Amino acid sequence: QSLSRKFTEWCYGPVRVSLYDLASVDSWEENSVLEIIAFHSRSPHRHRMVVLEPLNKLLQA
Amino acid sequence: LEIDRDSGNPQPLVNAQCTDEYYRGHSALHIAIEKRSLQCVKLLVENGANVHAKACCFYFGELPLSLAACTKQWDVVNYLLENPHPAASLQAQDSLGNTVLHALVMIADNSPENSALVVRMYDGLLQAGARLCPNVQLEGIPNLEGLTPLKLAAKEGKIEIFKHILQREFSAPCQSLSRKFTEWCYGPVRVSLYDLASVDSWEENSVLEIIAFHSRSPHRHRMVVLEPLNKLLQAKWDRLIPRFCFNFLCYLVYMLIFTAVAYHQPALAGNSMLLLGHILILLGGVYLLLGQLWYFWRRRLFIWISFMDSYFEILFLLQALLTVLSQVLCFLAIEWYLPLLVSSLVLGWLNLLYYTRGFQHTGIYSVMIQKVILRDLLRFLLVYLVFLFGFAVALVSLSREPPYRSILDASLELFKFTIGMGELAFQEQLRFRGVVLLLLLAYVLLTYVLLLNMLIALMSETVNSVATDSWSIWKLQKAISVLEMENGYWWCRRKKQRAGVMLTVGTRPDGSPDERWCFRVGEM
Amino acid sequence: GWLNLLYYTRGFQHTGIYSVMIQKVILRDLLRFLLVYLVFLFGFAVALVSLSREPPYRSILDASLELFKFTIGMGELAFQEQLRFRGVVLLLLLAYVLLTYVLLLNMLIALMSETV
Repeated sequence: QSLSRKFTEWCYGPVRVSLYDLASVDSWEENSVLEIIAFHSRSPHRHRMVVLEPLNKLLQA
Repeated sequence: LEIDRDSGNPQPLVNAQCTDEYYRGHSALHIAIEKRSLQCVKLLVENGANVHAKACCFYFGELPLSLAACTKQWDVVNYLLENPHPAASLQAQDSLGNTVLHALVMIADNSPENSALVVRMYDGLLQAGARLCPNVQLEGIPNLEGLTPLKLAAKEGKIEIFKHILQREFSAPCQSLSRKFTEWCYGPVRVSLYDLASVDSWEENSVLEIIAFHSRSPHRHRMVVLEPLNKLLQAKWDRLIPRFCFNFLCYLVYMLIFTAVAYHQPALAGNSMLLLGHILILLGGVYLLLGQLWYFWRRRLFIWISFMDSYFEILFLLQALLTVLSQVLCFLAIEWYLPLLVSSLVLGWLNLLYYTRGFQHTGIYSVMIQKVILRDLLRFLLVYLVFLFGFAVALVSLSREPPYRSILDASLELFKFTIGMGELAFQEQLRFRGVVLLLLLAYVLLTYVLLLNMLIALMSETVNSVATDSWSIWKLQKAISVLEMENGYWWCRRKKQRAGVMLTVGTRPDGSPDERWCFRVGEM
Repeated sequence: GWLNLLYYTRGFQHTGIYSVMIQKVILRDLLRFLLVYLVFLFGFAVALVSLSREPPYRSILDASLELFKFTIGMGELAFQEQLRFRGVVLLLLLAYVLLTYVLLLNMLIALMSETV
């Protein structure tokens, strides 16, 4: 099931210093998850979704 | 392991140092602990692996013992205690100087789950070393900046464990030699004695003296709310008032004088008392400016993020300097003096309301308000200003061919719409009248929606309310004052204030330690 | 006497409740407020009078009025180079305006929170 990879890994930490797989989220290649949610997405409330961690880390960066 | 052992190598593979910036010099031993493997760790030790190291991370663990603590495993710490045979002396400190305890406190978080376990292990390690050392000072070892682990708690803005470390219960077997900072006697319900040691408020820099100034803080407003503090505080206050209200009164008098000196000042009793007036002003002025000056000195020019609490200090200073400057240019007979003077006046009074700090309890809300409200109002005022400026140049430009002309003037005619003395009159005079009036109408609408926005905004801010957090905000607001009036005037009205504050002598000769010196609480 | 009358609301209507609870907290807070307002306005009064001390904007009471009318919004704020320190005078009363504003705001929210 780690071939599916679950979009996660971990190493070199007492508490979970983790690696994330930015694949369809890669923000350049074609239209990213970000690029979707940003514009194309219709939404009752999109304001929530960018609050997700693997995003806002990237974003702030 | 037996293989590397058999190699008889100069440095076994445990002497390996992990690379910098992530875990610097971190042992495979440290890695083992990180992996939470008891057995193989016990073996590494049995392999002759060593304690003293540098691991860097964000869990500093320079004493692997401390690493274990961070991982929250007793078995392993007791294993250090036993294994191989020796222990890791807690008395040992790291490059930061931070002892294991200090470390615990460092990592001590808000999260009351994690916080709780940390407490458990903290007291546990306390009694451990106290049962094993058994006699030496486990606490009181200066950190990098010299700090008791408690002091360290303060500066680091630690909270829950501060509560714990403050109010403790140890007692048996010898754990009452640690004393847990508590006792009890002569009550149906717990009439208790407290040990004010590093909290003593005079000796060196007390826990109070730390939290007051030196402490950086997300929120310090909480910490003074702790019982063994605020009892002391309130006491000190009761103790301290008459001097306070006196000082107040003096100030007030001074203002009266200042005022009269201004008002009865002509376009230039009698000339005698006139010169008296000016001189008296000069005396007050020099006094204050001195006072507040060495106040800053005493702060070593400490970077004031305390602005929120400290603005009054500044206002005094600024006032003072303006006053004396005024009289300077009085004697020198400079053109502009009375403007500076009266500025110092108006400001002076406005400064007064400082002494509300003590008298009334709605002062609390006045301040909490003062904080958030001033922040939000600044943010607001900038934008207001800017676009009004835009409209200013607009109107002036269209007017540029009676006179509605002067930019400043135009901006006034436009400002008076926000205090509602404004105009809005239409006249075909201008010949683009249509657009001009249309424009300022846009202005009106716009500044309105703006004020509305602000009003609601800050309204929401206090809608979400921590309530008695404000109460506490007031409490410490008062505390700073008390700690300041703690010592005299190095404006040298009275330069030396005594260290005359102190605590009751302790009644406790438990075991080999024969005494303490402490404080009294009650009931509950 | 008339102002006394509304006592007999005590009985008739049930929103009298909120009128009173209000009456309690609101009066307390408003007093606390009114003192401070008063005091610093007084400060500004002597300021303006002093700078005016060389038509007549002179009488202290009068000056304080011309300054009070800014809180019910009939106030002035007019600039004139007449005074010759005009710059600072107007600058000053402007400070006044700003200040009394932030004050009322403070109060408004304060008691608002109280009933929140």
